[PDB]
This record gives sequence, structure tokens and C-alpha cells, in this order.
Amino acid sequence: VVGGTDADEGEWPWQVSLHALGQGHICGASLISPNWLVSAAHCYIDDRGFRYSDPTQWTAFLGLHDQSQRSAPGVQERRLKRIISHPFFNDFTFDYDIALLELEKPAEYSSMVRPICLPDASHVFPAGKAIWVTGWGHTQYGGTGALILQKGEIRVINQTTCENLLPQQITPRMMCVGFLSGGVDSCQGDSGGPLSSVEADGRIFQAGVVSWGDGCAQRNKPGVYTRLPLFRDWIKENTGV
Ligand SMILES: N=C(N)c1ccc(Oc2ccc(NS(=O)(=O)c3ccc(F)cc3)c(Oc3ccc(C(=N)N)cc3)n2)cc1
Repeated sequence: VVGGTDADEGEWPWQVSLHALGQGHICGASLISPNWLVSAAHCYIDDRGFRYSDPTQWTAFLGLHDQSQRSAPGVQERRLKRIISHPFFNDFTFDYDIALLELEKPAEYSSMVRPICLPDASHVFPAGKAIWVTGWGHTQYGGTGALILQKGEIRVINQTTCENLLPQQITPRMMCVGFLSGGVDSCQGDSGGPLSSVEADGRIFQAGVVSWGDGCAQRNKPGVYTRLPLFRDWIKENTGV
């Protein structure tokens, strides 16, 4: 996260860190139920030297604050039993950039570990609304990962503006969130984590999945996010959640 601040301990108890074996933090995820996480499909693709698509290659850390303190009280470590990448995920465009990850054993809910609420299919997160992005990703483009979970406030951008800023690249599954002036943005390694939106009675719903962007916190290059409401039914069908 570029231009954000340190989160307080347990401020985002749905924020999860995914570590690939021997590689440390790779992607974010969100806790949606005792057994299920949401993340971005593009985190779980194989490359010539590592099988990121293999579930047994991962460890999820729940209630994590500091990447250097993975053994802190209240941190829970979990293996994965399954990765379901969206069937329409497109490695070239990042259309349908969403995966569901099945924890090998259920999470234990606690003051540090708690699911984010999921929005109904018909809910719209309107243009201009403030929402939060969180992660351990780069705090500058080309820069280094944050030890301490970062938070930053960004705003939903009108879809037409979004398509125009990033010609031939924005599909209706995607949503621009951040500022045309830059400054606050997610970045490499925040990918897969949630947008948190404070709703009418203060409960936090997931407004998107961190997906991609052109550098980070660049003028006229806001962060692009996989939408959540469009996937409510797909999540129910696959998870029971
Ligand atoms: N098809 C496209 N339009 C497109 C797709 C991806 C892309 O950039 C990527 C690619 C991989 C990454 N992803 S990631 O964390 O770095 C990653 C990369 C490779 C891998 F194998 C696993 C995980 C990425 O990260 C972000 C996310 C958000 C922002 C932002 N809000 N400014 C910036 C970077 N960004 C840029 C463009």
C-alpha cells in the first residue's frame, strides 16, 4: 500500500497473508467464513520455477500484524485444501481475477480473526464512496514490502472514467478505486487482499479484490479491483457461504 499508515493491531481481522513455501508473503486474502477465503486468481498460477497453483504449496496466516512476528499470540496458521480459480479468469486481461481458497482446518474466530461481510448480488458501491485498502505489499512502486499491515483510504471511481483512463483494459468485472491525482494506492503483494467498505450501521463489507494497476499511486493510474457483488452467487455455489 502506497501512501497509507500502520494499521492498529487487529483492525482488519479479515485480512489474511498467503505465503508460498520458502518465499514469504505473496498475496493477500480475506476471511469470509470459518473455512473459506477470497483472493485473486492471478496469485495461483504456475511459473517455470514454482507451482503457485498447488494448494499444498501455501500457508495462510490469519490475525497477522507483523510479517516478522508470525508466531505472535492470536496469529493462526492454516494450510489449504483447495484453490478454486474462477473458470473465466483470463491471464492476459486479468478478467475474472478471483479465487476461493479452502482452509485445511477451520479458522477460530477471535478478536483478531473474524470474517468480512459479503455484499448481496444487487448491491452497488457507488462512485465517490470512501473505502479502505490494506496489505503487506510494496509501499512504493519498485519499493519493499511493509512489515506492519498498512491501511489507506481510497474512493470508488466512475466506471466510464475508469475505462477511459485505461483504454481497452477495463471489463465490467473490474472497478477503479483510488484518486486520479495518485498518492494512495495498493501495490505489488497487496494483490488478493480485500477492499473494506464501512456500510450503514458501521459493519465492513468486501467491496473488491486487489487485482492490478499500472505502477502504483501514479497520476491517472488508479488501482483496478475485482468487484464482489457480481460473484455473490458464484461464492455461494462453490462454498456454501
Ligand atoms: N492485464 C492487465 N491489464 C494488467 C495485469 C496485471 C498488471 O499488473 C500487476 C501484475 C501482477 C501484480 N501482482 S502481484 O502481487 O504482484 C503478483 C505478481 C505475480 C505473481 F505471480 C503473483 C502475484 C500486480 O500487483 C499490483 C496490484 C495493484 C496495483 C495498483 N493498485 N496500482 C499494482 C500492482 N500488478 C498490470 C496490468
